[PDB]
Amino acid sequence: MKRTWQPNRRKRAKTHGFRARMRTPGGRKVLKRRRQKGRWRLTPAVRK
Amino acid sequence: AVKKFKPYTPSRRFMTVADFSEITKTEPEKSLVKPLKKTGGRNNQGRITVRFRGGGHKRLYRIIDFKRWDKVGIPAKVAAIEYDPNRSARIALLHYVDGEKRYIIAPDGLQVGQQVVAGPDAPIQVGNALPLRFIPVGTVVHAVELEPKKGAKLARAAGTSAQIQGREGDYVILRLPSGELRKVHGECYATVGAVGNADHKNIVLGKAGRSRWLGRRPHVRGAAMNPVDHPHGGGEGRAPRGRPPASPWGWQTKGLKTRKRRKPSSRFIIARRKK
RNA sequence: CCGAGGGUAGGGCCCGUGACUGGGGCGAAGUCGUAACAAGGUAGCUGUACCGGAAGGUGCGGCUGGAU
RNA sequence: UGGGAGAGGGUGGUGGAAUUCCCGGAGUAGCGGUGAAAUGCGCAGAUACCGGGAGGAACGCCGAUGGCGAAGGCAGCCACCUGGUCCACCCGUGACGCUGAGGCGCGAAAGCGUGGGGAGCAAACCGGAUUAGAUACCCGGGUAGUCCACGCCCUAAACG
RNA sequence: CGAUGUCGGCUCGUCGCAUCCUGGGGCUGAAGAAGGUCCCAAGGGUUGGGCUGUUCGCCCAUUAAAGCGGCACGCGAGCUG
RNA sequence: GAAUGCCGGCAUGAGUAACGAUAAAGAGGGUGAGAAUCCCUCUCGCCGUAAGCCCAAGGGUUCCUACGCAAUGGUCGUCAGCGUAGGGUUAGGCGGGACCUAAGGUGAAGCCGAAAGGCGUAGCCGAAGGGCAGCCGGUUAAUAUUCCGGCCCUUCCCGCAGGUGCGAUGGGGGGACGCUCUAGGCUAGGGGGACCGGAGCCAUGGACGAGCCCGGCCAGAAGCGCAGGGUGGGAGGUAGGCAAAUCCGCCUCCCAACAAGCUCUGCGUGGUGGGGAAGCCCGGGUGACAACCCCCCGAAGCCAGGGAGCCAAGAAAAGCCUCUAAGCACAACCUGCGGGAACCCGUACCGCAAACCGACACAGGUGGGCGGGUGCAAGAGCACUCAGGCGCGCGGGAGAACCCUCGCCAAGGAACUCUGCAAGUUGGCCCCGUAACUUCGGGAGAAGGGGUGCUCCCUGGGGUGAUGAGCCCCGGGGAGCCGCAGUGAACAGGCUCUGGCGACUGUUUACCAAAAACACAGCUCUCUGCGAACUCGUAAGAGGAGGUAUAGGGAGCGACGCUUGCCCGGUGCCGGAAGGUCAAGGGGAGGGGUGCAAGCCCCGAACCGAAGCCCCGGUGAACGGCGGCCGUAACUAUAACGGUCCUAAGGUAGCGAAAUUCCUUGUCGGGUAAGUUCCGACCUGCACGAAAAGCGUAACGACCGGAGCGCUGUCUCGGCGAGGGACCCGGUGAAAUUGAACUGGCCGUGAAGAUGCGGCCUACCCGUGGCAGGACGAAAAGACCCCGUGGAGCUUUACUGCAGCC
RNA sequence: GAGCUAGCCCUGGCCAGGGUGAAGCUGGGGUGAGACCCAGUGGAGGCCCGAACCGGUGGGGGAUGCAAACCCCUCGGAUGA
Ligand SMILES: [Mg+2]
Ligand SMILES: [Mg+2]
Ligand SMILES: [Mg+2]
Ligand SMILES: [Mg+2]
Ligand SMILES: [Mg+2]
Ligand SMILES: [Mg+2]
Ligand SMILES: [Mg+2]
Ligand SMILES: [Mg+2]
Ligand SMILES: [Mg+2]
Ligand SMILES: [Mg+2]
Ligand SMILES: [Mg+2]
Ligand SMILES: [Mg+2]
Ligand SMILES: [Mg+2]
Ligand SMILES: [Mg+2]
Ligand SMILES: [Mg+2]
Ligand SMILES: [Mg+2]
Ligand SMILES: [Mg+2]
Ligand SMILES: [Mg+2]
Ligand SMILES: [Mg+2]
Ligand SMILES: [Mg+2]
Ligand SMILES: [Mg+2]
Ligand SMILES: [Mg+2]
Ligand SMILES: [Mg+2]
Ligand SMILES: [Mg+2]
Ligand SMILES: [Mg+2]
Ligand SMILES: [Mg+2]
Ligand SMILES: [Mg+2]
Ligand SMILES: [Mg+2]
Ligand SMILES: [Mg+2]
Ligand SMILES: [Mg+2]
Ligand SMILES: [Mg+2]
Ligand SMILES: [Mg+2]
Ligand SMILES: [Mg+2]
Ligand SMILES: [Mg+2]
Ligand SMILES: [Mg+2]
Ligand SMILES: [Mg+2]
Ligand SMILES: [Mg+2]
Ligand SMILES: [Mg+2]
Ligand SMILES: [Mg+2]
Ligand SMILES: [Mg+2]
Ligand SMILES: [Mg+2]
Ligand SMILES: [Mg+2]
Ligand SMILES: [Mg+2]
Ligand SMILES: [Mg+2]
Ligand SMILES: [Mg+2]
Ligand SMILES: [Mg+2]
Ligand SMILES: [Mg+2]
Ligand SMILES: [Mg+2]
Ligand SMILES: [Mg+2]
Ligand SMILES: [Mg+2]
Ligand SMILES: [Mg+2]
Ligand SMILES: [Mg+2]
Ligand SMILES: [Mg+2]
Ligand SMILES: [Mg+2]
Ligand SMILES: [Mg+2]
Ligand SMILES: [Mg+2]
Ligand SMILES: [Mg+2]
Ligand SMILES: [Mg+2]
Ligand SMILES: [Mg+2]
Ligand SMILES: [Mg+2]
Ligand SMILES: [Mg+2]
Ligand SMILES: [Mg+2]
Ligand SMILES: [Mg+2]
Ligand SMILES: [Mg+2]
Ligand SMILES: [Mg+2]
Ligand SMILES: [Mg+2]
Ligand SMILES: [Mg+2]
Ligand SMILES: [Mg+2]
Ligand SMILES: [Mg+2]
Ligand SMILES: [Mg+2]
Ligand SMILES: [Mg+2]
Ligand SMILES: [Mg+2]
Ligand SMILES: [Mg+2]
Ligand SMILES: [Mg+2]
Ligand SMILES: [Mg+2]
Ligand SMILES: [Mg+2]
Ligand SMILES: [Mg+2]
Ligand SMILES: [Mg+2]
Ligand SMILES: [Mg+2]
Ligand SMILES: [Mg+2]
Ligand SMILES: [Mg+2]
Ligand SMILES: [Mg+2]
Ligand SMILES: [Mg+2]
Ligand SMILES: [Mg+2]
Ligand SMILES: [Mg+2]
Ligand SMILES: [Mg+2]
Ligand SMILES: [Mg+2]
Ligand SMILES: [Mg+2]
Ligand SMILES: [Mg+2]
Ligand SMILES: [Mg+2]
Ligand SMILES: [Mg+2]
Ligand SMILES: [Mg+2]
Ligand SMILES: [Mg+2]
Ligand SMILES: [Mg+2]
Ligand SMILES: [Mg+2]
Ligand SMILES: [Mg+2]
Ligand SMILES: [Mg+2]
Ligand SMILES: [Mg+2]
Ligand SMILES: [Mg+2]
Ligand SMILES: [Mg+2]
Ligand SMILES: [Mg+2]
Ligand SMILES: [Mg+2]
Ligand SMILES: [Mg+2]
Ligand SMILES: [Mg+2]
Ligand SMILES: [Mg+2]
Ligand SMILES: [Mg+2]
Ligand SMILES: [Mg+2]
Ligand SMILES: [Mg+2]
Ligand SMILES: [Mg+2]
Ligand SMILES: [Mg+2]
Ligand SMILES: [Mg+2]
Ligand SMILES: [Mg+2]
Ligand SMILES: [Mg+2]
Ligand SMILES: [Mg+2]
Ligand SMILES: [Mg+2]
Ligand SMILES: [Mg+2]
Ligand SMILES: [Mg+2]
Ligand SMILES: [Mg+2]
Ligand SMILES: [Mg+2]
Ligand SMILES: [Mg+2]
Ligand SMILES: [Mg+2]
Ligand SMILES: [Mg+2]
Ligand SMILES: [Mg+2]
Ligand SMILES: [Mg+2]
Ligand SMILES: [Mg+2]
Ligand SMILES: [Mg+2]
Ligand SMILES: [Mg+2]
Ligand SMILES: [Mg+2]
Ligand SMILES: [Mg+2]
Ligand SMILES: [Mg+2]
Ligand SMILES: [Mg+2]
Ligand SMILES: [Mg+2]
Ligand SMILES: [Mg+2]
Ligand SMILES: [Mg+2]
Ligand SMILES: [Mg+2]
Ligand SMILES: [Mg+2]
Ligand SMILES: [Mg+2]
Ligand SMILES: [Mg+2]
Ligand SMILES: [Mg+2]
Ligand SMILES: [Mg+2]
Ligand SMILES: [Mg+2]
Ligand SMILES: [Mg+2]
Ligand SMILES: [Mg+2]
Ligand SMILES: [Mg+2]
Ligand SMILES: [Mg+2]
Ligand SMILES: [Mg+2]
Ligand SMILES: [Mg+2]
Ligand SMILES: [Mg+2]
Ligand SMILES: [Mg+2]
Ligand SMILES: [Mg+2]
Ligand SMILES: [Mg+2]
Ligand SMILES: [Mg+2]
Ligand SMILES: [Mg+2]
Ligand SMILES: [Mg+2]
Ligand SMILES: [Mg+2]
Ligand SMILES: [Mg+2]
Ligand SMILES: [Mg+2]
Ligand SMILES: [Mg+2]
Ligand SMILES: [Mg+2]
Ligand SMILES: [Mg+2]
Ligand SMILES: [Mg+2]
Ligand SMILES: [Mg+2]
Ligand SMILES: [Mg+2]
Ligand SMILES: [Mg+2]
Ligand SMILES: [Mg+2]
Ligand SMILES: [Mg+2]
Ligand SMILES: [Mg+2]
Ligand SMILES: [Mg+2]
Ligand SMILES: [Mg+2]
Ligand SMILES: [Mg+2]
Ligand SMILES: [Mg+2]
Ligand SMILES: [Mg+2]
Ligand SMILES: [Mg+2]
Ligand SMILES: [Mg+2]
Ligand SMILES: [Mg+2]
Ligand SMILES: [Mg+2]
Ligand SMILES: [Mg+2]
Ligand SMILES: [Mg+2]
Ligand SMILES: [Mg+2]
Ligand SMILES: [Mg+2]
Ligand SMILES: [Mg+2]
Ligand SMILES: [Mg+2]
Ligand SMILES: [Mg+2]
Ligand SMILES: [Mg+2]
Ligand SMILES: [Mg+2]
Ligand SMILES: [Mg+2]
Ligand SMILES: [Mg+2]
Ligand SMILES: [Mg+2]
Ligand SMILES: [Mg+2]
Ligand SMILES: [Mg+2]
Ligand SMILES: [Mg+2]
Ligand SMILES: [Mg+2]
Ligand SMILES: [Mg+2]
Ligand SMILES: [Mg+2]
Ligand SMILES: [Mg+2]
Ligand SMILES: [Mg+2]
Ligand SMILES: [Mg+2]
Ligand SMILES: [Mg+2]
Ligand SMILES: [Mg+2]
Ligand SMILES: [Mg+2]
Ligand SMILES: [Mg+2]
Ligand SMILES: [Mg+2]
Ligand SMILES: [Mg+2]
Ligand SMILES: [Mg+2]
Ligand SMILES: [Mg+2]
Ligand SMILES: [Mg+2]
Ligand SMILES: [Mg+2]
Ligand SMILES: [Mg+2]
Ligand SMILES: [Mg+2]
Ligand SMILES: [Mg+2]
Ligand SMILES: [Mg+2]
Ligand SMILES: [Mg+2]
Ligand SMILES: [Mg+2]
Ligand SMILES: [Mg+2]
Ligand SMILES: [Mg+2]
Ligand SMILES: [Mg+2]
Ligand SMILES: [Mg+2]
Ligand SMILES: [Mg+2]
Ligand SMILES: [Mg+2]
Ligand SMILES: [Mg+2]
Ligand SMILES: [Mg+2]
Ligand SMILES: [Mg+2]
Ligand SMILES: [Mg+2]
Ligand SMILES: [Mg+2]
Ligand SMILES: [Mg+2]
Ligand SMILES: [Mg+2]
Ligand SMILES: [Mg+2]
Ligand SMILES: [Mg+2]
Ligand SMILES: [Mg+2]
Ligand SMILES: [Mg+2]
Ligand SMILES: [Mg+2]
Ligand SMILES: [Mg+2]
Ligand SMILES: [Mg+2]
Ligand SMILES: [Mg+2]
Ligand SMILES: [Mg+2]
Ligand SMILES: [Mg+2]
Ligand SMILES: [Mg+2]
Ligand SMILES: [Mg+2]
Ligand SMILES: [Mg+2]
Ligand SMILES: [Mg+2]
Ligand SMILES: [Mg+2]
Ligand SMILES: [Mg+2]
Ligand SMILES: [Mg+2]
Ligand SMILES: [Mg+2]
Ligand SMILES: [Mg+2]
Ligand SMILES: [Mg+2]
Ligand SMILES: [Mg+2]
Ligand SMILES: [Mg+2]
Ligand SMILES: [Mg+2]
Ligand SMILES: [Mg+2]
Ligand SMILES: [Mg+2]
Ligand SMILES: [Mg+2]
Ligand SMILES: [Mg+2]
Ligand SMILES: [Mg+2]
Ligand SMILES: [Mg+2]
Ligand SMILES: [Mg+2]
Ligand SMILES: [Mg+2]
Ligand SMILES: [Mg+2]
Ligand SMILES: [Mg+2]
Ligand SMILES: [Mg+2]
Ligand SMILES: [Mg+2]
Ligand SMILES: [Mg+2]
Ligand SMILES: [Mg+2]
Ligand SMILES: [Mg+2]
Ligand SMILES: [Mg+2]
């Protein structure tokens, strides 16, 4: 049956992407946290 | 004269349609239409704020002239009478001798070919618009402004009309479609005659489908819900109201008056509606 | 081939009968009231409608085949 | 051909009196109702009186033992559309007539459907009386309906 | 109660005997035939169907008879539901 | 040493289950250390509205080649989507961008919010919508509308020539639109040809033939031809299209008008460039100087912005054209021609799947296009089959029980069971024929029945031609032939009578309920006069609605028919300028603290002072409610009638043992041999009843009852057969569970059901296939039940607040 | 977090084939004119049968699954809410 993950590159970048995160106070707190933790990727990889 | 159907389906048995006899032109003036942006009953937050709306036929908005005092003295020929999906009245295409074209709501008895005009000096004839103070006491009227130059607000629905009952200084007394008696400023414009398509109210939708075509989604009873949802929700099996009949939001819905008490227009309303 | 008739199926008419039910006629030695005949104690009768334990009442309109 | 009378019919308009209600004024202790009462209304200002307004229905006098229509039935006044009918002339047609099973149309009131309208009145209904009782008569309320449009219903002491 | 799945049916039995039938007896208000009542006896047998979830029960047609109980009201790591 | 402890390791179950669709395999040859599994050939099977082909997502080198086989691959592996390495993706014209706008998002101005931030006309961003110039063929191991070849085209720049009042982000036109049905002419695609081209074949009894088999086209500028789309022309007036306007709009006049003309598209032809089969020869050569023609069928595609009908009335903006404004009129623009210029990103490969989503090379899920042929009435259905692709990554035997899926069955025919559950029956088309009832549509495919293949003869209309032959389509009438059987296979309703509920088509608990539940047209109450009421938001702002009482919100009821009674004392709501009560505030009689004092400070009565409540009234399709006792009639029985207690008032019409009835399987009637169910009745209705509607109702229902016919392995009552497993051999090899075990019966005992205690009985050691009675077997710290001053959802005239309103 | 699911908004796309045969229109009949009747034409509909497609009715299988909802048979809708 139809499962939950239905990959869509525009949807991914537009929802979790760097510019989405920077636009919002919560989103910037995510980036700060992920940079402080030392994450190698701040934002989901998506191919464009 | 509403049109009936033979019962060749369970729904055609009751369905009735308007006869569309007054309609002379089946395409709108391209320069007088603009897209009607459908809301689904959602506001700018994206929230439903009027339930059960959406999914109706696509519609173009016809720009309607609700001023008229806009072109005083300039006669216009009634070019056509057309269907407007956005209102119950029919609409009439005016060709001003100006070359300007506009729509008005079609009055009862308006004939294509006839001439209409707006202004204090207009003849008292169906389709003409005048300030209320120059319209003879007793004549029935429509598309009435509520305040001068703010545009026609009153008696616009199919078949409706207001009647001039008398004059009192700067104001004139109207009987509104609702039977409410009200002072309206004399400089307010109105159009003589009643709104056309009076048979509108005799239409029988006939089937659920027809409501959907109109953008009305199914309405679900409070009694059909659960207590999280509604005052009437819950109960084992069917249940009576079990409290004063209430809205989804808890206010009472049988008789509870809701017009604001200290409203400034109360000074202008002579007698509340009938029936 | 046709064919008495037999068989399958489906209709039409008529008769008898049926738990129960509707009113009707007769009976009369009962109960309730007394609607009509007198102006019958609300003049009567009437088509219709609604109503009442009952006869009946009332509305609307009609007739005189109504006493004074 | 020339005239006449008429609430004959249909449609659109329009007038006045009265009832009710609403507004303003003025005023006070009752009003209403009946055989007599009571319910009811009224000091939260009724009734009676004056001015203003809204609205529906019916048309006083004329009016008659009257007129018109096939019957049902038709009554303020104006206009338009339209039927029947009588008279005089004795001009035209030349028996073209009478009736009429079926058919078709019309058909008071009540009633029905859809929509309007709703003042007064008033089935049902509620209350007061009356009465032995009173699901009545009388009284105070009161919804259909009574009115308009369209469609049905097709009855009658539809009687001379 | 860190679980012993609860009615009824089906399947499969097995046991008790306070015995429904068949076998053996005594008494009889046992003439015979047929019964009644008690005693011995558990080897075998103890039907099909209508109703109802039913167990039970009532009914139809038979029968030598159409027994009653126990086995976690036997049997859901066997089925049904 | 225990915490169903934590981490790790390793056991048991066990050589056990399983190895992932029952589309299927066999042999020969090759390679190699090794071969059922890799390559090649032949044979066999399976898909073929796909299990083939192309595109978009998504994936991201999985593509190609060489070399490999430890691991990955459910076995094997020499193979591979695996390891290593090298190679491979070529664009002005395809897609997206340097164009447009849609929802929406952002947001100059502007508005709002403690902060963060929320809005917001314009503008901007935003596509799979609009717009825009490339087709055919060849080539690589691997890309190709991209490279090449042929023939076409677009924009930009510059120049030349001719032409013109040129010029725009401004005005206007246009772009520009639905659903259903549909005409004409075409193309795609397909069938046939006794005609054209072709390697060859004559078998096994016959055929050297009008034989078999194969193929018989593709792209193409200008021109031309056919079919269509689009558009009237001239003048005069002009006050409107936020300036201007010669444009557009409006008015008038004059020619024109199912015409033409002008224009644009489609199809045909077209210089030219290509392609080109079977067969047997080793992807390539030959076939071949290939031929390339006629007829028929024919779209849902094209002409297209075509036509008609209908109501629910069907985007925008740019490109484009026209108009003018500043300007500028040596410019500028337009037309033609010529030369130059023409950027960025994508392009491999998988793509209904072993490369995407499902932890797996997972029987699941995934949008668009092509999807041949024959026959079956049609069709994308069904059967077979083309092209193309596959045999599903463990096999080999055996021929038990039992399981699955399947086939048949004597006699019976629902006796099965909760229930005909399941499975039979029926089954397409043509014809005949068809009841109650009905809202006149229907019910209806009612029911029921007849026909159905093939051969010959005669004949009727239509399409394409030409009016004819041919082809193709739709018929009719005779006479015959064969079989058990002619929709001969495959796909394809069992039916009837009668109740309950819901009017109906719809909707629902994704993953235990599809229903009688929700919705629904429709009915009624009620609110709302517009800056509406109501909803979301602190607000601004939005929805409502660019709507206006024939409208919008809320509530109940639920097509339709016939109806919807009585009670307004309580609660609700509505009305009531009286009166009672009533907070802050006003008021300040009187009293107090303090000071030598003027003074300062405090308390405080009458009185005035809202909504709310009280109080008066209205109101039921507002919340709701709708009795009891005694007595009475020519036999009994009953009680029309009378009396009395109580109430706000005492259940009307209709219905009733009911989706409601406890007693209950009520009683009676029907059906049955027999009927706790069913249907019809009765009425002492435990405990119906009128919009939480009452009683009915044609049609409808994968709803729930009852009956009958047909037919059956449901059953009496079981038998046999098939395949996939189970079993055996080779390969690979889990799991929950497990205190340890050397783990028998009975009668007892024992914390009350003992392999483990006592007594007795029985018992050589170890497995394999089977069965489930026990191990109070496994699983899940019982979900019932209680307990905890544990939690959470819900309610209200519980308490206390808060929003909101007054 | 609405790449699952629910609703709405914008823009596209899809629905083989067959059946029934509403209004309207034409002709005929009918009438004073009408209503209306008959025939042909027509092609309506939350119409009918049935694929794709959307579902998920009953049974069977599956139950350490092919699968944390699947498989077979059967069955609902299929121009419309
Ligand atoms: Mg998706
Ligand atoms: Mg992904
Ligand atoms: Mg994307
Ligand atoms: Mg995308
Ligand atoms: Mg997206
Ligand atoms: Mg982003
Ligand atoms: Mg990481
Ligand atoms: Mg790093
Ligand atoms: Mg992140
Ligand atoms: Mg009309
Ligand atoms: Mg009709
Ligand atoms: Mg109708
Ligand atoms: Mg019709
Ligand atoms: Mg119907
Ligand atoms: Mg119409
Ligand atoms: Mg009209
Ligand atoms: Mg249109
Ligand atoms: Mg526009
Ligand atoms: Mg708009
Ligand atoms: Mg809008
Ligand atoms: Mg927004
Ligand atoms: Mg938002
Ligand atoms: Mg709402
Ligand atoms: Mg809504
Ligand atoms: Mg309109
Ligand atoms: Mg209308
Ligand atoms: Mg209606
Ligand atoms: Mg609409
Ligand atoms: Mg609605
Ligand atoms: Mg509802
Ligand atoms: Mg519920
Ligand atoms: Mg919630
Ligand atoms: Mg609540
Ligand atoms: Mg409730
Ligand atoms: Mg309840
Ligand atoms: Mg409930
Ligand atoms: Mg209940
Ligand atoms: Mg409920
Ligand atoms: Mg309920
Ligand atoms: Mg319910
Ligand atoms: Mg209630
Ligand atoms: Mg309740
Ligand atoms: Mg209650
Ligand atoms: Mg409120
Ligand atoms: Mg105002
Ligand atoms: Mg015989
Ligand atoms: Mg009398
Ligand atoms: Mg008397
Ligand atoms: Mg009398
Ligand atoms: Mg009565
Ligand atoms: Mg009585
Ligand atoms: Mg009475
Ligand atoms: Mg009379
Ligand atoms: Mg008189
Ligand atoms: Mg007279
Ligand atoms: Mg003469
Ligand atoms: Mg009459
Ligand atoms: Mg009447
Ligand atoms: Mg009234
Ligand atoms: Mg009495
Ligand atoms: Mg009534
Ligand atoms: Mg009525
Ligand atoms: Mg326990
Ligand atoms: Mg345990
Ligand atoms: Mg356990
Ligand atoms: Mg004897
Ligand atoms: Mg003895
Ligand atoms: Mg024995
Ligand atoms: Mg024994
Ligand atoms: Mg029994
Ligand atoms: Mg019993
Ligand atoms: Mg009994
Ligand atoms: Mg015997
Ligand atoms: Mg026992
Ligand atoms: Mg017991
Ligand atoms: Mg017991
Ligand atoms: Mg037991
Ligand atoms: Mg037992
Ligand atoms: Mg048991
Ligand atoms: Mg079980
Ligand atoms: Mg059991
Ligand atoms: Mg067990
Ligand atoms: Mg067991
Ligand atoms: Mg067990
Ligand atoms: Mg069972
Ligand atoms: Mg159960
Ligand atoms: Mg310890
Ligand atoms: Mg453990
Ligand atoms: Mg453990
Ligand atoms: Mg542990
Ligand atoms: Mg651990
Ligand atoms: Mg070990
Ligand atoms: Mg084992
Ligand atoms: Mg091998
Ligand atoms: Mg090997
Ligand atoms: Mg090979
Ligand atoms: Mg095949
Ligand atoms: Mg095929
Ligand atoms: Mg991946
Ligand atoms: Mg490649
Ligand atoms: Mg590679
Ligand atoms: Mg390997
Ligand atoms: Mg290996
Ligand atoms: Mg190896
Ligand atoms: Mg491996
Ligand atoms: Mg694997
Ligand atoms: Mg090797
Ligand atoms: Mg591989
Ligand atoms: Mg290489
Ligand atoms: Mg190129
Ligand atoms: Mg550029
Ligand atoms: Mg853009
Ligand atoms: Mg685009
Ligand atoms: Mg392009
Ligand atoms: Mg080209
Ligand atoms: Mg390549
Ligand atoms: Mg448009
Ligand atoms: Mg469009
Ligand atoms: Mg449609
Ligand atoms: Mg055509
Ligand atoms: Mg072509
Ligand atoms: Mg063909
Ligand atoms: Mg030979
Ligand atoms: Mg042509
Ligand atoms: Mg001008
Ligand atoms: Mg070749
Ligand atoms: Mg050659
Ligand atoms: Mg040659
Ligand atoms: Mg089509
Ligand atoms: Mg409409
Ligand atoms: Mg726009
Ligand atoms: Mg200048
Ligand atoms: Mg030019
Ligand atoms: Mg660039
Ligand atoms: Mg490529
Ligand atoms: Mg698939
Ligand atoms: Mg996942
Ligand atoms: Mg595999
Ligand atoms: Mg797969
Ligand atoms: Mg093809
Ligand atoms: Mg077939
Ligand atoms: Mg077929
Ligand atoms: Mg099929
Ligand atoms: Mg083939
Ligand atoms: Mg295989
Ligand atoms: Mg074996
Ligand atoms: Mg199979
Ligand atoms: Mg048999
Ligand atoms: Mg039978
Ligand atoms: Mg039989
Ligand atoms: Mg049954
Ligand atoms: Mg079949
Ligand atoms: Mg019948
Ligand atoms: Mg009929
Ligand atoms: Mg029907
Ligand atoms: Mg048949
Ligand atoms: Mg039937
Ligand atoms: Mg044959
Ligand atoms: Mg056969
Ligand atoms: Mg098949
Ligand atoms: Mg069928
Ligand atoms: Mg059956
Ligand atoms: Mg029946
Ligand atoms: Mg019902
Ligand atoms: Mg239903
Ligand atoms: Mg339902
Ligand atoms: Mg109904
Ligand atoms: Mg309904
Ligand atoms: Mg329904
Ligand atoms: Mg449907
Ligand atoms: Mg659930
Ligand atoms: Mg469910
Ligand atoms: Mg769940
Ligand atoms: Mg669930
Ligand atoms: Mg289920
Ligand atoms: Mg369900
Ligand atoms: Mg269903
Ligand atoms: Mg529901
Ligand atoms: Mg419902
Ligand atoms: Mg109703
Ligand atoms: Mg709020
Ligand atoms: Mg706003
Ligand atoms: Mg708004
Ligand atoms: Mg708006
Ligand atoms: Mg509105
Ligand atoms: Mg409902
Ligand atoms: Mg009826
Ligand atoms: Mg009350
Ligand atoms: Mg009250
Ligand atoms: Mg009272
Ligand atoms: Mg209460
Ligand atoms: Mg009040
Ligand atoms: Mg006073
Ligand atoms: Mg003082
Ligand atoms: Mg002192
Ligand atoms: Mg007060
Ligand atoms: Mg009422
Ligand atoms: Mg009460
Ligand atoms: Mg109530
Ligand atoms: Mg007596
Ligand atoms: Mg009762
Ligand atoms: Mg009553
Ligand atoms: Mg009963
Ligand atoms: Mg009942
Ligand atoms: Mg009950
Ligand atoms: Mg009880
Ligand atoms: Mg009972
Ligand atoms: Mg019982
Ligand atoms: Mg019984
Ligand atoms: Mg039963
Ligand atoms: Mg039952
Ligand atoms: Mg009884
Ligand atoms: Mg309710
Ligand atoms: Mg109910
Ligand atoms: Mg009720
Ligand atoms: Mg009923
Ligand atoms: Mg249904
Ligand atoms: Mg159903
Ligand atoms: Mg069997
Ligand atoms: Mg066999
Ligand atoms: Mg076998
Ligand atoms: Mg086998
Ligand atoms: Mg076998
Ligand atoms: Mg062996
Ligand atoms: Mg040991
Ligand atoms: Mg023990
Ligand atoms: Mg023991
Ligand atoms: Mg032992
Ligand atoms: Mg020991
Ligand atoms: Mg011991
Ligand atoms: Mg021992
Ligand atoms: Mg022993
Ligand atoms: Mg066991
Ligand atoms: Mg044990
Ligand atoms: Mg056990
Ligand atoms: Mg056990
Ligand atoms: Mg468990
Ligand atoms: Mg638990
Ligand atoms: Mg725990
Ligand atoms: Mg526990
Ligand atoms: Mg517990
Ligand atoms: Mg639970
Ligand atoms: Mg307990
Ligand atoms: Mg406590
Ligand atoms: Mg405690
Ligand atoms: Mg709590
Ligand atoms: Mg669209
Ligand atoms: Mg679309
Ligand atoms: Mg379809
Ligand atoms: Mg036809
Ligand atoms: Mg037409
Ligand atoms: Mg349909
Ligand atoms: Mg259909
Ligand atoms: Mg259908
Ligand atoms: Mg299923
Ligand atoms: Mg089945
Ligand atoms: Mg089976
Ligand atoms: Mg499962
Ligand atoms: Mg399946
Ligand atoms: Mg299946
Ligand atoms: Mg089917
Ligand atoms: Mg269907
Ligand atoms: Mg279809
Ligand atoms: Mg449908
Ligand atoms: Mg639609």
